[PDB]
Amino acid sequence: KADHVSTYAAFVQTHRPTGEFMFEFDEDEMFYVDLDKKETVWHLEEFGQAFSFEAQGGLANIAILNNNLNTLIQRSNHTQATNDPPEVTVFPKEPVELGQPNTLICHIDKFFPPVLNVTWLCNGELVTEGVAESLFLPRTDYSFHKFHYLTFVPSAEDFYDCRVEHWGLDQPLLKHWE
Amino acid sequence: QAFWIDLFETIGSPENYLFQGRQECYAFNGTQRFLERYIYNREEFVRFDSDVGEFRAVTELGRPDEEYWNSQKDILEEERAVPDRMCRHNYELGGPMTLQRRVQPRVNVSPSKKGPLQHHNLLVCHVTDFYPGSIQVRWFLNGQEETAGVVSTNLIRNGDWTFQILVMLEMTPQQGDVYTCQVEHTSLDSPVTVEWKAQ
Ligand SMILES: *[C@@H]1O[C@H](CO)[C@@H](O)[C@H](O)[C@H]1NC(C)=O
Ligand SMILES: *[C@@H]1O[C@H](CO)[C@@H](O)[C@H](O)[C@H]1NC(C)=O
Repeated sequence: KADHVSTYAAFVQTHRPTGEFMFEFDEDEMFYVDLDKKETVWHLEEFGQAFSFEAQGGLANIAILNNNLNTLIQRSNHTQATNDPPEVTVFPKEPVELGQPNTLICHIDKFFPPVLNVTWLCNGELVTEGVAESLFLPRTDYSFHKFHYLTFVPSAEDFYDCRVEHWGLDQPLLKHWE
Repeated sequence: QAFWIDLFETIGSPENYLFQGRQECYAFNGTQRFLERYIYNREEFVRFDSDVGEFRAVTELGRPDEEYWNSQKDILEEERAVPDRMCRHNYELGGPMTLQRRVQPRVNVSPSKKGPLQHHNLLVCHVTDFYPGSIQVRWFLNGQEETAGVVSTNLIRNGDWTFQILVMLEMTPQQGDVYTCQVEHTSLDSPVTVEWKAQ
């Protein structure tokens, strides 16, 4: 029971991403520690402008968590969790108006492990530019979700696809859009 | 200007194992409740709760950790300190930046399908880009509120600190009917209305 929920959520796993550390306020990720660049990344411009964070806290918790994983792989007689396939949804950011630039959001949800491949597709071909994406967001149910974004200009002779790959998926899921 | 972090305690298809650590602060009526969650794969096995005061094996896999951690006076006092320490400081950091962050909604009223003014149709009220997510959307026909026939899709989180919702009413419109969408949000002093004429 709370007015607001402020939380640090960090994971460590065998496959890539091998580790992740972040801070979320009311289910929205505020900041994270890039473990490779060893730098704090803020979700919004105003965040990093008013606030500071020590990346050593991020990494140190990843070190503690790495140890904890080793101890539990042992304790659990090498227990590997069952692959939870994702639930994909594609929807625009703003109401669609032909010729008016918009953003296409791809919500990959309710999966485990956070090992995934996500490619945007326009008219059958891979789109690499005007592309953004979230971290492997840790759901309260110990499952994972992710957001993918594509800046697009709505046209009638166009179709969109969010192509997802997960271990609990027999064939790569294509989730189509107008 | 700087955020604080407590450090987790120490334990004691392709091959893959995961460990998850969670440091949650539950802010309610000037009070902070702290929860330190230790999860192997999807199973939370051991947890510290400021309301409990000590570590508790969530499942039998956390039994050794509950037993050991609770034996160390230092670990226990360190954890107990967290609500008034890290939980409070970080809450205090978020002033009107996160605690009082307000973004006004963009309301668009449009019919679902293009056709004549007699058949069955859905009147979509697309309320987009707002924060916080707490929002009220009411439907009005000729000044009288329509309670029944409202097909809403669960509040949508865009994952960019903005939210969206689509509230559509089932309608059989007659020529000269005025359909009104009424939005109540914390980022508005007065509610925003958008009208739709039959035509
Ligand atoms: C789990 O460990 C026990 C010994 O503690 C052993 O009897 C059991 O066979 C192990 N499980 C597997 C699948 O090897
Ligand atoms: C992700 O993509 C790489 C290259 O396409 C591949 O080696 C890997 O197995 C993929 N796995 C999944 C299921 O995401």
